[PDB]
Amino acid sequence: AARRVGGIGRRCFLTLHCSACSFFFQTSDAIKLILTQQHHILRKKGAASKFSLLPLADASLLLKRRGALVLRSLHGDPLVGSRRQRGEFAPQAPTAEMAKMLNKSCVPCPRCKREGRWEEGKK
Amino acid sequence: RSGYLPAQRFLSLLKASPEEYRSLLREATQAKIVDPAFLRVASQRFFALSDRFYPPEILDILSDFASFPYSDEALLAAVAGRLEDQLVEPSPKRLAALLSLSARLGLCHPSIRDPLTKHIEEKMYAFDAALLASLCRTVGSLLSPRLPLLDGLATQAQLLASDLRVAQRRYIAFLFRCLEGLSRQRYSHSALVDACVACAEQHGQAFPLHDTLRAVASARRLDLAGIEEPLRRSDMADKVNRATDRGDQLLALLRHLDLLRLRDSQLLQKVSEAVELHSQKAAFLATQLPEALLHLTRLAPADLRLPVALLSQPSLLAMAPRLSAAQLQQLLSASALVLFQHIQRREGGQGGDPLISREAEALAKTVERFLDLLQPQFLSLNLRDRRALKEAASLFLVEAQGFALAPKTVDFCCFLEEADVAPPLPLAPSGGVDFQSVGLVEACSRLVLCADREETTTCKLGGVSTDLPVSITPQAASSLLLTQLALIRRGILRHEIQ
Amino acid sequence: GGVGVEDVGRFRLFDRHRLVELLPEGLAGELSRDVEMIPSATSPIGVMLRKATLELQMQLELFARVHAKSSADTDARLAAVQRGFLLDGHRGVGKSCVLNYLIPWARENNWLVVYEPLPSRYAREIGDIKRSSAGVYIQSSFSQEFLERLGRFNRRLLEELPVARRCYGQAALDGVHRLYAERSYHSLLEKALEKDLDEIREQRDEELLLDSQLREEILLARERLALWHTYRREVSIPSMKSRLPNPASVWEIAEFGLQNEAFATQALYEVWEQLKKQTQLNVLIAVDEWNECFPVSEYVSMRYEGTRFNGHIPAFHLSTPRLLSRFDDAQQFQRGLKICATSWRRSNRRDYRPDLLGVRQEEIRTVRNFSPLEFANFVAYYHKKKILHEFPREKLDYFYMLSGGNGFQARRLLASLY
Amino acid sequence: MRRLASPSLRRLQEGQTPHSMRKSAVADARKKIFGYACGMPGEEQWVRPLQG
Amino acid sequence: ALSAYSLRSLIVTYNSRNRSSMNATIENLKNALRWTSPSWSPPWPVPRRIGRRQWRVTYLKSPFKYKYALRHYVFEDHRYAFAFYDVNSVQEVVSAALGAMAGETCCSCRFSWRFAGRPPVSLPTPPRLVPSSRAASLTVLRGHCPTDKEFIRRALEEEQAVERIRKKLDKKQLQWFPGKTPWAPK
Amino acid sequence: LLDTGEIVPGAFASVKKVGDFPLLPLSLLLSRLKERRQELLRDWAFAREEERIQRKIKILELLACGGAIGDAKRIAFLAHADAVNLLLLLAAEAETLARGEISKQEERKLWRLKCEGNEEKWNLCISRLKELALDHEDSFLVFYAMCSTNRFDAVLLPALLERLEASFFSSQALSKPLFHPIFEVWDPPCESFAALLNVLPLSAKAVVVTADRRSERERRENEGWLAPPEAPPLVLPNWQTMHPVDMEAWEKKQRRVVRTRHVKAKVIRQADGRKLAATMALHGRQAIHRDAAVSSLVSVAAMCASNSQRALRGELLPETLNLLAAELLGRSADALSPHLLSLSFLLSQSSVSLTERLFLHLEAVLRGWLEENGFVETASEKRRKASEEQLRNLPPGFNVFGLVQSSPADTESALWESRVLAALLSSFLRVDDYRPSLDFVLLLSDALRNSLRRTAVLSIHKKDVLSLKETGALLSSFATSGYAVPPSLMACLVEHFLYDVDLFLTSSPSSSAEEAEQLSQSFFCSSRGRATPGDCATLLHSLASPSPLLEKLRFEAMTQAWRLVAPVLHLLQPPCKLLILNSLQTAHAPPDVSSTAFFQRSLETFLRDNPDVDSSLLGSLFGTQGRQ
RNA sequence: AAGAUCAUCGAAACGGUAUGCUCCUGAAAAAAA
RNA sequence: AAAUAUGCAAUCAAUA
RNA sequence: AAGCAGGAUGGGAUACAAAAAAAA
Ligand SMILES: Nc1ncnc2c1ncn2[C@@H]1O[C@H](COP(=O)(O)OP(=O)(O)OP(=O)(O)O)[C@@H](O)[C@H]1O
Ligand SMILES: [Mg+2]
Ligand SMILES: [Zn+2]
Repeated sequence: AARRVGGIGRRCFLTLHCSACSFFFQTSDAIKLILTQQHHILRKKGAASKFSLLPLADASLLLKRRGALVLRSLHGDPLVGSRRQRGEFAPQAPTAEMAKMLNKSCVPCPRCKREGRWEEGKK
Repeated sequence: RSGYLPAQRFLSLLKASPEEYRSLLREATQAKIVDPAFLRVASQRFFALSDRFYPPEILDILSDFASFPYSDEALLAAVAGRLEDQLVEPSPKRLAALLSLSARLGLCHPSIRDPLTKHIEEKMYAFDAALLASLCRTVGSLLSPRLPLLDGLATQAQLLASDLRVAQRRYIAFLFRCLEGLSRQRYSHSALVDACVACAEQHGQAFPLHDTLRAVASARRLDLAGIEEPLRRSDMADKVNRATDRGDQLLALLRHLDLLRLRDSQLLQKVSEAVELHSQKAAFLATQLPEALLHLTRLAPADLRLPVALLSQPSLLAMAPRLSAAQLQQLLSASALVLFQHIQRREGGQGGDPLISREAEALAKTVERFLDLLQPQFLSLNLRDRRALKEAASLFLVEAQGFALAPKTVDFCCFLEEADVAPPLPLAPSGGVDFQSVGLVEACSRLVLCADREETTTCKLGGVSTDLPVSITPQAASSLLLTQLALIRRGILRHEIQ
Repeated sequence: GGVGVEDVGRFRLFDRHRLVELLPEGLAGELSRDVEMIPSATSPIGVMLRKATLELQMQLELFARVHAKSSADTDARLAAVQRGFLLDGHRGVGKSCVLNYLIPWARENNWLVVYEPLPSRYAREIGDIKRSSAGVYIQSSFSQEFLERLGRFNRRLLEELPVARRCYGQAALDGVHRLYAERSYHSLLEKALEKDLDEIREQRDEELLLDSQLREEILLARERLALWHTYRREVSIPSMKSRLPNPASVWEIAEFGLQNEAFATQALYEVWEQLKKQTQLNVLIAVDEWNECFPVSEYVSMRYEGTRFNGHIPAFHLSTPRLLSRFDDAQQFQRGLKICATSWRRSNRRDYRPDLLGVRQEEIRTVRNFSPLEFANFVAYYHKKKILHEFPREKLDYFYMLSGGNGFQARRLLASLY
Repeated sequence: MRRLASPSLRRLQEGQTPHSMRKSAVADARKKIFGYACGMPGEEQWVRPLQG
Repeated sequence: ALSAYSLRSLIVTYNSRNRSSMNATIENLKNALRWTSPSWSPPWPVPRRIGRRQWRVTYLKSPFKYKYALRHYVFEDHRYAFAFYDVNSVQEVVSAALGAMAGETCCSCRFSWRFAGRPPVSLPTPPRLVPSSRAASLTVLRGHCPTDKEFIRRALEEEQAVERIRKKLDKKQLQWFPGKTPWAPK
Repeated sequence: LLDTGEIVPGAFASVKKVGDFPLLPLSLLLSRLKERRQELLRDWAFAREEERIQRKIKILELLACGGAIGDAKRIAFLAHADAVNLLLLLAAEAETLARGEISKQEERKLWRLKCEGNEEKWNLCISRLKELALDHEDSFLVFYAMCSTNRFDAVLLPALLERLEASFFSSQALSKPLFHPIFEVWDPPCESFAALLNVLPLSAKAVVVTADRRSERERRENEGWLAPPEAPPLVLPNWQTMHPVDMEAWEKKQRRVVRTRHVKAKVIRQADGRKLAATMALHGRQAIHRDAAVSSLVSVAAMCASNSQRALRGELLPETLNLLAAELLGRSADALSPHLLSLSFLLSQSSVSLTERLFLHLEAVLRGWLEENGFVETASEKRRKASEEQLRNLPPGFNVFGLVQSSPADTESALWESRVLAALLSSFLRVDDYRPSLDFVLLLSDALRNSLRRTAVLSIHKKDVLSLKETGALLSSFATSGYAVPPSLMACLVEHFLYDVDLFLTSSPSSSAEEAEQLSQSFFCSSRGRATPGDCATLLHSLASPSPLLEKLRFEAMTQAWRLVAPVLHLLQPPCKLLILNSLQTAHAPPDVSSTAFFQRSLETFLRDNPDVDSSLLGSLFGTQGRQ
């Protein structure tokens, strides 16, 4: 409890969960899953700007700094902003935005391979 | 404490969450009294709350519903909606359970069947011995099962038998269970039949009574070259004597014969003699006789006088009030079967000696007594029991109003005819019927779908004539004729039977 | 004479040597710390009797009576508790002391007890690991140590117990079932079968209406099933029965596992299967810190990279914690019960949901803070053993209120101040 | 009359799951009642108040 | 139906910059209510005092250098709320509330218009019980709000619920950089 | 003792079994105190001990042989010791009272007057005790007196149980000697509070384990009335005490910090007997042994019944039920005949593995008992003796469908026999795992019908008419079992209902509907304790669900029920209103009631309040035939 | 909120100047080891 | 004990 | 086997296939 990462209230501003199962992860994992599941997203949608991000579908490429830095650029620091963003203006959870993006992309849940769901927080 | 639990449960069902709905459904399943209106409300609530359940919870709800046979459009729609979620990454156990539940609940529809059939066909290899036997039984029970599915089941059974080859007992049991399941839907297969024949030849003596009966039934259904004939040279007399010595074994043998639809003259005569000898004991009358008589009547013994004597035994009538309502319903169903057989024999459809006026009067008196005793116990019965009672009352009224009954008996039979039992969805082939333009009508105790050299033995009841096959079972024929009469009463006349 | 409902809150005294012999695996909870507090090196050690302990003793006695009646006859088993028990509550209530009191009683009454006070030792201590195709990580040294700890007391009972040949020869190297091991390799099979089916289709095409189409489909499906089964048979899983085909007793399997490091996990799992499918003695699987098996272990792997685990391996994926984390297997157990206790020394209870693990609310026993009488008995015992120095009788209620009756709080406060 | 097929069953042929239908209806209601602030590019300029 | 709406509550919050001005406004409101024409009592509202707010601006004491000499300019505000319930004399109440203001005092008015919906269905006289054949053979306090206490309770509960909803919505929708959504082109 | 001086492990291998002790009457205890007067006096820092001895001497003088404590006006001004002594004296007097021709009649009238005075004094003493806060000894004495007199108060008992639990679990439970002199003649002699509570009879243990602990609002809600929670208090500021604009000056002129931020602590319930109840449940479970008596097995069954709380946690309750069922199955029919009503009533609530066989054995025992006692002159005497035995063997502090735990002329005997038979039939029909055969059902129904016909009304004050409470209980049991009520017994019950409602109307002590609502509320008032809207709804449902298809009686009963429930229909639980409407919209119902304007308005309002309820289904629910 | 309580790993395992990749603001904080 | 699963500020009960 | 003004650390399981009287 001294340094437990939930606060006293067990806040999970970055956690996301699937309502179809008990699977849950965070925003960085969601971004990684989105980059890995481009083929499914592109197939559902259906040299070119559309496929420009395909190279990032490789696990080894992402593990390499060449891909890790791209991952960290895409997934910035939602909990870090300007210094004036304090008190009543502290950052809020972007879990809603991430869930909306995932649902619109129709990315599949790793544990149940569903299509929708992916509510905010942790179930 | 001074409140009506059924009403409280009804209002909770109207306003309950998924967990509360599951608890209410379990309470209803385990409760004594069953309310068809409550079941309809539960089905509607399940359809409303379908999206809020998981695959396992949906399976549990389906099993709870199947506990008391019941289904409807709401349940069918919910199952169709959640079938894809159920079948995402399915297990062989889940596939078998879904197939069995669909067969039991009558959810015969292209949407509910085609994906399940495809998944079972693809994962045919994953199934083990017990799951494969369950699938074989379910497919045999089903209507117009796919030839590729049947062949896959046969190949899997043959391969598992080869892999396997106490041990002899298990091998014989698995082989002949699969063989009977496949023979219920006769078709052309070679390897499994050859393996079964070889096993019978090798271990004919090791066959227990139940396995021998299963082998005989499968051979008769499939018109095989010969399997029973090796089993004949096995001294089955000792096995039959052991089975008939004890009443419990006698009831087990009767149940097995009824399940296998086996009608052998010698076995039926020996079973009838055993039942008559055991009827002297009070225990057999109170426990086994009510169901043993029904099983015998369903097996249709050649001599109809013996069941009449057993039903009209004075001590049986004396002990009738102590019997449970289920036993009274079973006795009434046996009486209805006897009456139908007598009617067919007298009309010429069947062959043999019809009951004489003496036996007719005795049967009428027994039926009147049983109905009078059951009338104050009608609610203490399941939906299946109520449907069987309704069919029996329909037959009795067709015989009498169209054998005489008291005015109270006639009134009770009319009430049974006019009563609601909530018949479940029917079983029909998926491909043949164009379900997109069909409706359901409650006829007698069954739901009938309405669209807007084989010797054809005929049966008649109340003014109907059908070109039914040679081997039509008594209860099935009686139920079909009663359903046709109910349709005529409703207003539907064009009836097609295949 | 025995123990009555009026004896709750009093201490049973054990000789130190007898207690050590009865519990060779070590005392559960922190009773060792109280023993260390005790100045004298020869005075007997006392353990208090609580309501939960008494009720569990009654449950075990009913189970023993029912199973003894069944064995003598060889319905009743339905009237005896199955599965087992879960001990839960606040830190320091005495959950581990309940087991400390029970397990010696069961062993004295001839119960085969598989007792683990520190399940976290197999997830936090240093030891080599190896991954299998199933997904379980093998801990050969830890499995050997666990077998040795089991044999410290259960050697003679294991020797007496016969071996079930039907059960023997089914566990894989990592301990998982042979069927699960087979399933683990189904992907490469599937690929090979696809290649073979393509080749056979090419052969058929070289050889070459609705009836013909359906006949071809049926024949191809049958050939696919035959090839599937042939490849499944071809798949192989090493078995210990090859080296040890006829083990006279389960202790022979245990000794073989101890002697061979490559088969320690398999031997332990076979012993577990025998304990499941045994009907000669009453079995009790006791775990003190059962909740410590689930949290992540000190082991780190690249196959658990992410914010959920940050590269740590979940402890219940390791061989011994995975074996010890199962609770529903007590149903599979015929003549055995499973008692598991929780611990919150490291992490708080928080939203603890044992139902997800598979424990029903009927199987949960709650142990709470000492009542005033139990606290007074505890302090009197401490004074008699001389742990405390000149504790006045006037501050008993004051210190009870200060400590809230919690055992840990009372112990630490009394040691610090007196 | 009691038609076996239901409107949900008829709709299921197209591929509209009940969960998807519920979510689509909820989203349509929310867009009708609240607005079209879907965070599209350039929406910050329009949502940002002026200060002239 | 506009003709059916009732003024459930009217809460006037006088905001003043001077205690004397606030007291003058309160006395004027009291006097206005004391002369209201129509058991019957004047529409006395329920007083509700609100705290005092302050603000500061800090400056140096010198025109050049000497940063350690500083001066503080402190401002004050006062707020006082009076609530009328089940207001029938809307014109009289509004006139009194607006004419009570004195000096620079301003007022913020909080109106609630309630519609009761479909009227409850009238139940006729219940059937009478008759013996059977067997039997045959054999406001007051001055200065207090005159409205119903339960009515006031319901109004207060509704007010608290709407206040909670407003706080939740405002806190969720608050931003330091308005118009920015995460991962959108910044 | 081993070589190390440690007790052998065989001395801890088993858990002891608990016994039972008789409930010594307070009259006997007082007589023993009087006999031992001199001995105790001779047997009996320094100032404290002298004060204690003097108080003991005074208490002995008061309780045993020595403006008095028996002053009605000054009863409300008594201390704890005086109040408890007065309660014990009143209990002893009540026990003693319970246990030419003109002169005899006058003596009987004087005895009745004395009993009424004793009851009034008991009520006053109970009120004074509720006002006061009692110590542990006082609480134990009050509880023992209440158990002995079978006089339980729904408000006083929980406090006594809390005090008993606190004293039991106190650190001084086994060390502090008892002070009251009455404990010096206790059998067995207990020198500690824990010892005394362990000695307590199994009946007292069952009482403490099954204390009701419910509020009047909850009781009304269960009975069928809508009882919303009381609104929390509100204080509205007034113009006469409005806060000044300048609160800084007000705060400065104050001596202390009068006002602060809102901080209010709320009392949280702390195990009000829920630990002592578990301890006594464990005592009861351990009390199950072959040497135990049925008079103790009944108490164990009461402990293991539904109860106010689940004293036994998890598998402890099913296992205790199974053990008790096995023990009962192991007894003969003679040992179970005295205890049939209580055992059946307690065990019909639970459903365990052995419940079916146990209830079959009890059915056989009851079949024998009916014939033995002549329930199928001398026969009347046998029935009277059987009813007296059953009601006397009913354990103290317990209720069976309204049957009190005391003794029950021909009409009164027939009425009590009918009550007992109805309770037995309900208990046997409620069971879930056991379904009585039609033969047994008809036997019991015919016996009850014969008793009712023997009753006065079929062949007078309110005590001579079967209660609508029992009628509704029996009808609900019949409806849930699945057997239609026999026409003869149904007609007898309908006649009883009509007679009692008519008697109430005759003896009853702008307002178009206020008078009707007042009449209905008086009829259903807790004071009478004979009617309930739920009972009326069950009666209407039973009438609407007769044997599948006399009529005059059915219509009259339905009209009377509708008249009784209509004025307060809006003040009932939605389930009750739904049941009423469904029963009254059946085919076997008076068309006039379903056509009255009031009924239509009530139905429309109920439909509006419950949109999910289809109007068509009304009249064809819960197993009824619609009027279509 | 931290410094907490509790409970682990533990001594330059301190220190964080320095260093191209990344993030925030803004029209603009660029290049670069 | 079938109650809870327990860290604290700088505003608000005249309203959380 | 630390007579410590250090540093770092504070992750519970879930939608799953492991112990292999009714045509019921
Ligand atoms: N029955 C008992 N006899 C003696 N001491 C006891 C008993 N119960 C508790 N204690 C004391 O209280 C503490 C018991 O610690 P224990 O490990 O048993 O607690 P726990 O409930 O298992 O907690 P944790 O969550 O830390 O695992 C020790 O201080 C022990 O001295
Ligand atoms: Mg512990
Ligand atoms: Zn998912």
